[PDB]
Amino acid sequence: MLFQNVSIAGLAHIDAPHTLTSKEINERLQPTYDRLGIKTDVLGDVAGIHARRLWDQDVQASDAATQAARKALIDANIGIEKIGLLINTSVSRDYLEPSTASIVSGNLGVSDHCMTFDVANACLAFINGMDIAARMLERGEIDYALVVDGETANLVYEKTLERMTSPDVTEEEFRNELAALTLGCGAAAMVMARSELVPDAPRYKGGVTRSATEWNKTRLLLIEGIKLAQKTFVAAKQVLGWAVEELDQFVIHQVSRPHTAAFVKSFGIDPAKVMTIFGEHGNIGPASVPIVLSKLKELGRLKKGDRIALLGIGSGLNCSMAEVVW
Amino acid sequence: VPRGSHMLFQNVSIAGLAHIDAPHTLTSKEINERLQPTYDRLGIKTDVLGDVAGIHARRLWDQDVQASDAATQAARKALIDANIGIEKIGLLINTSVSRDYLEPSTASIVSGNLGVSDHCMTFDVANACLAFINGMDIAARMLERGEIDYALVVDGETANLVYEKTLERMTSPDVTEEEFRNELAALTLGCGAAAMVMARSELVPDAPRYKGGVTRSATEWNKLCRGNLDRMVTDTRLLLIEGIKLAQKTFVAAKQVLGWAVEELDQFVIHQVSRPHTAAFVKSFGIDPAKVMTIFGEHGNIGPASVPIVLSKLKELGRLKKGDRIALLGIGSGLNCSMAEVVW
Repeated sequence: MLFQNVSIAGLAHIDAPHTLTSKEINERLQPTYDRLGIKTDVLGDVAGIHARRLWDQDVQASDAATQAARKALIDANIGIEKIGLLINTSVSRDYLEPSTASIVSGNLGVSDHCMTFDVANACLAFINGMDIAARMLERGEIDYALVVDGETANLVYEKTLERMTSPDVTEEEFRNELAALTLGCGAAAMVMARSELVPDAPRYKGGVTRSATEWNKTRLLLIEGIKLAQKTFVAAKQVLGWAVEELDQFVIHQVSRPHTAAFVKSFGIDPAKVMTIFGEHGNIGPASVPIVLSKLKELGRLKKGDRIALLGIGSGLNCSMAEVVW
Repeated sequence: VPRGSHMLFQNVSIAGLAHIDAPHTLTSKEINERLQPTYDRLGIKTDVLGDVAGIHARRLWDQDVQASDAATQAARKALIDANIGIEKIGLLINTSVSRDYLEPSTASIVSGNLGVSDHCMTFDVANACLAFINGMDIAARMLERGEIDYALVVDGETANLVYEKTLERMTSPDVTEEEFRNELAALTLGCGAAAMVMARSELVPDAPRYKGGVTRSATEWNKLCRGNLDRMVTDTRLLLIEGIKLAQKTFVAAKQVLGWAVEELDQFVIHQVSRPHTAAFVKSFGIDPAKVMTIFGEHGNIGPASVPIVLSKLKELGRLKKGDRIALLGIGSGLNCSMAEVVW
């Protein structure tokens, strides 16, 4: 039942150019801190986010996704004319209509045969996009697919910071405004291909999903997320043949340091097998997983035969887990 | 001579289908009364809604109805039509242009409302007016492989906000001719919802079969129609011209892979942008207008829900017979054109 002929031909990520440190955020919030007596560095000391990146002004999700896509095409050594499917998986989107994917595709110059659309599913959508493309590849509908994802948070910082520093601002809800201050900009793209076209490329096996949509209505997210992941890992054991000790890397979405630690603790996972970029980049939504995988690749951390788990707990709640064999 | 499948879907069926008509009628007559001072200032003497676009009314929800609410209503009805419980659903895809939130997915909200099981996979697909077909295709690939038994594809569209804000903008004493023309097509949209239960054919032997189909694109035209929650700007002239061109390419592909010849199809379920756009389309391809049901005159353009709403209305009217070959066709902002077949 697992995918037999689906590979990863190319992968890339883009780090956004402007740094906004939590120290800087705090300095701006200090007056509002002194009111309401906050006296605690939630971002730096609790969430463990010390910085995030922002794009230049007027960079759209499509722009960021396009930048990542160009780099992933180079990584795959293929021209855009080969791409038969382009899926955009980002939370950030240019418009409701048309798809952000169509705009990225127009920027790249895809052929008139190229099928495009957006998939949206909180921080899990890139994994969903990979599965969707894998099924088309497997059936022989296309030879190469792009899965792209650009996230923008400039506007959310501008508005939230502006809001939080107003004289009328009250606390109880304000504490929830801090959550948006864990988001970061970044982009990633992956070229997937039929395996007979790219021997020796990493193989995508597919995965499993379990949901708890009864919770679609942060402290709560943590516990219920781990409960859900436990269900999903049980499923993974059966369809993927997973055993924690047998996996070489866990590439996981990152909400915060506490959430990641609780996860590692719960599954008895070796923390050395869990790369994290949240400290410097914050939460890049559904782009997080492929950005981390790309960083692992560029750092030479991945060796032929490594078993790599891709996973996340997303708003929904949903939990998806998938395997790549490098 | 042994031949392949052309990669069309095998053993994928439509177990159930439903639509919801939104409750409140807004007539083009009332809209024109509101716009009359602006028409007069701009020298507009023709009824550009009723006579040119060909829309006489559209339906709206209440202000507090979200896309997920409308989608949920359609889904409950589709389950009844398929005579199955929500526990049988292994995939739920939401395909609407309208969206509750950036996150989580509208699909997750509908799923929570319906009470899907913990095995249910859910996500949104967005692709302007073609997304319902994309969702059917995505579900079909899983059903054909036997990964799931049943899937829901759901779509609720809410145009209340775009009507409210567009009418305000278009009645400004200062609105320009250019912006009035830019936003006019928003007054051809309508509210409504649809849902479809798809299934492995072995579970529903007598149900209609879904074959899938073909897509062609012209993404250099991605700027032609841009829409958000409260505004849609549309180059109607170029949509028509470039749309027809794209559809001609797609029809060539349809002939190749679906073996289509227009006279051999029994029904064409065509997404509608406007009466003249549809007339040009039908004329361009020599389609028999009697094989084209339209609801645009009284419901307007319901985006990606349009095709399944019209299919549901056809089923309910008793217009569809066993063996009927039904073409599902649309040109969506992108630009994209998709053509697919259902055998009743």
